Amino acid sequence: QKIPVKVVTWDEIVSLSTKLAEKIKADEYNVNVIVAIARGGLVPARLVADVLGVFDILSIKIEHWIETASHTPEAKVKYPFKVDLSDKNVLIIDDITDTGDSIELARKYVMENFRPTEVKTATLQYIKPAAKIIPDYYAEEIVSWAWFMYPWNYWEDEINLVNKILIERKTKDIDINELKRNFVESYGIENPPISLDKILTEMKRRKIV
Amino acid sequence: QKIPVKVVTWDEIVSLSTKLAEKIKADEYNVNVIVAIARGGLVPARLVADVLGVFDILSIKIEHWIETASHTPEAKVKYPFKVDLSDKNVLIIDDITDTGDSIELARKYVMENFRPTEVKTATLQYIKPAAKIIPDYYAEEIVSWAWFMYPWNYWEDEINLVNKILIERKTKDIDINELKRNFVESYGIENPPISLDKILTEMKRRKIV
Ligand SMILES: Nc1ncnc2c1ncn2[C@@H]1O[C@H](COP(=O)(O)O)[C@@H](O)[C@H]1O
Ligand SMILES: Nc1ncnc2c1ncn2[C@@H]1O[C@H](COP(=O)(O)O)[C@@H](O)[C@H]1O
Repeated sequence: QKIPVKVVTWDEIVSLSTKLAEKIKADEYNVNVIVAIARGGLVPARLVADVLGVFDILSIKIEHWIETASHTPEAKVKYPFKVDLSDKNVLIIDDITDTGDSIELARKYVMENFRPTEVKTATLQYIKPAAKIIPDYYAEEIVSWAWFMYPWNYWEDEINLVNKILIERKTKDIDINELKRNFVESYGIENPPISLDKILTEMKRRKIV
Repeated sequence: QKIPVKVVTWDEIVSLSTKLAEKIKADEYNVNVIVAIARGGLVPARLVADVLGVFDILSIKIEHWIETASHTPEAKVKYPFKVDLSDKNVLIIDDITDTGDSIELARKYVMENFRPTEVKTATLQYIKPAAKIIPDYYAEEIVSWAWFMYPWNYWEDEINLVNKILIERKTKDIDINELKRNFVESYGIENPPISLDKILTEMKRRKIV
């Protein structure tokens, strides 16, 4: 019931993305086109592009589905489309490789539908114990699984982290102090980036509570 | 020869994106799909999506061309594609509306090729004196033109700001000191986010110097 959670700051993001870009520079892979995996790869993609000097960024939206009986995970491109990337070197970027299902799909999808000269993959982080596929480049290796709460994800993650606590209440009333307490107890965050009261207001607006 | 330049921080970006999202909430425009304009709108798009709770983000790459004799500006979609967005409300996002050429193209392109039920435009900033087109939503109105140096653009902008000084030199100069001095004199930046020596090394790697 405890989930190890790490709050990632903008500075750490900048540091990771820059470190990622440096590895690509040092490998002298000449990138013409970045394909960001939406939504997680949008920010890292922009930052890496700034460091490497890439002007062409495209994105594909990859969904993550779980079959509720079998619990089978499946990644899936939504709003799929084709463009002609022949004669381009492509770099695919995402935030973090966990199982590697997303980058595996992205690579396969790009090879088949964009037809680049060459394709490489890159993520800010990479979880060694969990990854079936390892990205060509990564800034930081993670040897112990944890949920990484990125600065572009603060609202969404907190909304979910709060909901995982609320769905075990046993009282259709919501006590905020109890909530804050459980947040510290379950996740180890005493000062969430977004105050839990704002989260609750937004959860109501979204009809989650 | 002096260019007014404002260095925008991550916190200001967060503040702007959140303020932008709040306007959209208050207007009760129910967004199904965000179309980010690459590259400038990628980050703001992600952040606004986090605040509003939007899961579907697509992007289109808009280029900005100038004809060198006539000086005619033209915005252009690169790697154009079509997807079916019928029955969706779309929000198009970019960093800043200057002339409004980009959002005008984006809106026209999205209406014609994605065919959404409805399309609105949004930028973090909006320059009143320059904009032919005004976005449906903006976080901050600017009444006096300035170059906004965004945190996802620090390398690129500094590379250009340095180049604009170097292309008036004297004789293949070096000296990180005169450069730094001119930077302060021309732009008013005493501490660039990226150190100028860092920029120079990267300029050589890119064969700009
Ligand atoms: N440990 C984690 N922390 C934060 N985000 C994650 C984590 N694992 C997976 N994700 C998200 O899930 C997506 C898919 O990762 P994967 O399991 O490699 O397909 C990534 O793009 C991340 O946005
Ligand atoms: N004053 C400015 N500061 C920073 N970026 C700008 C500025 N004006 C234009 N841009 C960039 O140029 C693009 C086109 O703006 P527009 O002139 O409205 O077509 C925007 O997406 C910005 O990324």
